[PDB]
Amino acid sequence: ATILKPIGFFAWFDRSFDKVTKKYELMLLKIIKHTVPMMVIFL
Amino acid sequence: EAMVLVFIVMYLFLHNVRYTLIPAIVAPIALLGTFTVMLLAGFSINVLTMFGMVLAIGIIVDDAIVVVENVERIMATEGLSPKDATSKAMKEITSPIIG
Amino acid sequence: MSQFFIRRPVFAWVIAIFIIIFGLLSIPKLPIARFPSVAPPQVNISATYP
Amino acid sequence: EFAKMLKEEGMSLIEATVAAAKLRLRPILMTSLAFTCGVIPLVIATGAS
Repeated sequence: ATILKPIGFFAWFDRSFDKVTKKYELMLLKIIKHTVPMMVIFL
Repeated sequence: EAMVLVFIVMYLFLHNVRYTLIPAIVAPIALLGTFTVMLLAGFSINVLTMFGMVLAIGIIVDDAIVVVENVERIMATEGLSPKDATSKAMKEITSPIIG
Repeated sequence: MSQFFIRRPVFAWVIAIFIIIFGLLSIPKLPIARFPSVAPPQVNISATYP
Repeated sequence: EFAKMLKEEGMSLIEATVAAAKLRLRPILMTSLAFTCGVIPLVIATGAS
């Protein structure tokens, strides 16, 4: 609280993280479509 | 060496030094307290204890990193005042941290 | 609540200073060795029958 | 944790879990990669130990 003050490479990193989370949501939904195969793979 | 690496990547993710400072200070104090507890218990400085401390370096900072990420993200998104925002973020993230 | 130290930074700061100071004091006195006394203790008995 | 809470507010369990994963993906990576960084000094070692 004390240290914090109100406010290229970092922009690239942030946009990469945004793309990663979008693909993550899509992939997670796709996995949710296939549940029993994931359970068998876990076993 | 481990410490600096533990530091480095954090900044790489935080992309702001001042955010990365808070997790860093947590570790040295924890290790010093561990040394105090060893003194009280009578444990010596062994290669085993030092290896355990090297392993710990990563784990020690996780609690600070979780709260730092939560406060930074919530401040960036909602845009509330830093103090109220960090108090709120502490309110949300108390249970996961303690668990 | 767990907000007492958030209200006043001085208390948390002094706690951290105490932890740091006591650890700095403690490190010198700690014994140093490669490994602890893991090995089983041994007691030897010697008898001579000339 | 966040999945169960989102269930508590009444969010659908599947939609709750997916959103919880999306939100909490960052700190999980932050604490996993931090630990991995700590262990890298050991794995790549050239000393007598």
